[PDB]
Amino acid sequence: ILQFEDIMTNPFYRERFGTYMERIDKRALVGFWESAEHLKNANKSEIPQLVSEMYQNFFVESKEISVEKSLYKEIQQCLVGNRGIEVFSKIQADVSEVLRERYYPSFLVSDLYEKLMRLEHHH
Repeated sequence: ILQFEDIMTNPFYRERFGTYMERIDKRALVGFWESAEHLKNANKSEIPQLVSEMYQNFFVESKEISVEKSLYKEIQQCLVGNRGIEVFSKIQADVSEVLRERYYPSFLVSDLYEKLMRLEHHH
């Protein structure tokens, strides 16, 4: 049994979990997680463009990432440079808890995961 952290940190495993989440139109939770992980690792030169793209991908084009008004106001401040990017790491932790508690256990009993374990028989 792959641990939740093992699925999220291997990019191939995480993409297959994205495929599983696309079946209920919730791939954006996995996409947001990976964009937030990239943001916190990125060269500081990249942050303005990556924050703009984050808002486009996960708050404009998708409304799957549901946040309390206080967090959304912190994002609205971050768009115009009046806050840092830590709000995206907070929302990442909230998304991670949803994925781990609500979706990961059902992913483990999917066709997609059964195939993954045949592909990765070294486990």
